Amino acid sequence: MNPKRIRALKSGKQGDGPVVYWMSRDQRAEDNWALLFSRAIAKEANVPVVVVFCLTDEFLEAGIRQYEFMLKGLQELEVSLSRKKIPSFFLRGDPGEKISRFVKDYNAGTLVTDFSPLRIKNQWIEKVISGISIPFFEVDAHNVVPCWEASQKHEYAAHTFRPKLYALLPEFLEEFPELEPNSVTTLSDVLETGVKALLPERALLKNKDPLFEPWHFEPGEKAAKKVMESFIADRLDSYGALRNDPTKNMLSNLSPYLHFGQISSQRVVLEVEKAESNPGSKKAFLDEILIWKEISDNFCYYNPGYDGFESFPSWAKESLNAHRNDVRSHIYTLEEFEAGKTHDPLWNASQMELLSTGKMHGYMRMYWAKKILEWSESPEKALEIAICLNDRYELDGRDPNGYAGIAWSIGGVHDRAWGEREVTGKIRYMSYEGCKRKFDVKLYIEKYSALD
DNA sequence: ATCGGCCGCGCA
DNA sequence: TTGCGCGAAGCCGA
Ligand SMILES: Cc1cc2c(cc1C)N(C[C@H](O)[C@H](O)[C@H](O)COP(=O)(O)OP(=O)(O)OC[C@H]1O[C@@H](n3cnc4c(N)ncnc43)[C@H](O)[C@@H]1O)c1[nH]c(=O)[nH]c(=O)c1N2
Repeated sequence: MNPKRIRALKSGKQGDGPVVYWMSRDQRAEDNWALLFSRAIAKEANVPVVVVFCLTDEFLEAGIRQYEFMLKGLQELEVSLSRKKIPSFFLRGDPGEKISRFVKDYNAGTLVTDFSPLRIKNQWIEKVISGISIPFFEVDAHNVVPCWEASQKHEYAAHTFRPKLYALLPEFLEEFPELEPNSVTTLSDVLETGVKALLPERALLKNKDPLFEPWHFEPGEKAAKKVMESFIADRLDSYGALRNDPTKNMLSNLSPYLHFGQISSQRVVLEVEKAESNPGSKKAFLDEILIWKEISDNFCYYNPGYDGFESFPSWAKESLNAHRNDVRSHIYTLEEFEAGKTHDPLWNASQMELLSTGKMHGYMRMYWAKKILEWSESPEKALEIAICLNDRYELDGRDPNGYAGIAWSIGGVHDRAWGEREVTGKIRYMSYEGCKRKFDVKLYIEKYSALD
């Protein structure tokens, strides 16, 4: 392995027990530097390796959609892990408390976890550390270049980062060694329970039939690769030319998978790098899964207040501040955005996409978020509403990409200043009639007339 | 260090 | 739609 992928959280004396992978971000058996390094740590100690996963009360914040998607992936995983002689454990409760006392009851010798920049994982690590005595290691198994090596600071923009990332690629774009099995050694309750809790929340139509359409993305690792293979076969060729067209389905659709870690962007890059297509579409594509995915981890990592206004740049703040007192053309409540009840049938279209399919088109996520700012009573409330709805309804929600992209949208983060307007100040602008020139908006709107 | 280099709209 | 030069605007980094 490349040792720069490991960062020791806590130094201690190794016990003669198992090596415990605390799986959290990367829910896949294959192409997992964290599970691979736990195996290795467990090989040269003549100890087994085990995976432990903590199911927290964070599901009641979102929807059945994300909760099945994650719990069906887990159920596949369990078989995969088990076929490698790796037992996998499922703790119901609070990582800080639960993993600690688990490390206790099993006499773990070493503790490993994947990397994730979201505030709450630092809280749980920091509590975990304060209650164990064995080494605690962290591995970046989500980014091609570990987040702390691509950049030490907050990168102001894509092209300040892009050079630093691309110097390090020859060294970190490597092949994955295969998970060598162990030599020595209840999820269906958890599903049916958690579903009965979420059920009063489900998004129904005027009739009981649920809004959510689950047949657009199957969960799991096996699914995730048939999406990557199909992309490379079918859509990668035209990606750079038709990605901004919400009517052609040319996106890679891999983002529900990556969020849950059911597939490795490192594998995707390896596979794309070796595919033969339009160079500009590889170039377009690598830049999203390479520069924009990982600058998003950098954003949350180096700015703990990423889900708030303060993390904007001083020009964006100063600008939005001066237009706090402007007269909003319209003002809608959260409930009114949430139900696609604005004057903008194109905007209600996109929210209709988000509502029923669980994934809004990459281009329309920009428009949808800017109009939220334009038609709310304050930037803070606009952030508050874009965050809530992105996370409540998007299958890829609750993700660094999420905050890094609402922050681009509402706040200039990783962007520049444009001509000054009412309400929006100097934040980039998007218009109905700018979409008219780029794609058949009449056709998007027709797709989604599920407003009942 | 000094300066290039990151949507909307007219027009053909 | 389909591409281009132009516009408004701030700041990094070489
Ligand atoms: C308002 C708003 C809200 C969100 C987001 C953007 C905006 C403007 N994003 C980011 C982006 O819009 C999203 O990754 C794509 O819609 C994912 O669809 P595909 O995987 O099909 O992208 P596509 O195949 O075109 O891109 C490939 C990959 O590049 C990365 N990427 C693309 N666009 C990016 C962006 N703008 N920022 C960061 N990484 C990017 C992702 O890893 C994506 O899987 C996001 N993404 C996400 O997964 N979860 C979320 O909750 C949000 N939230």
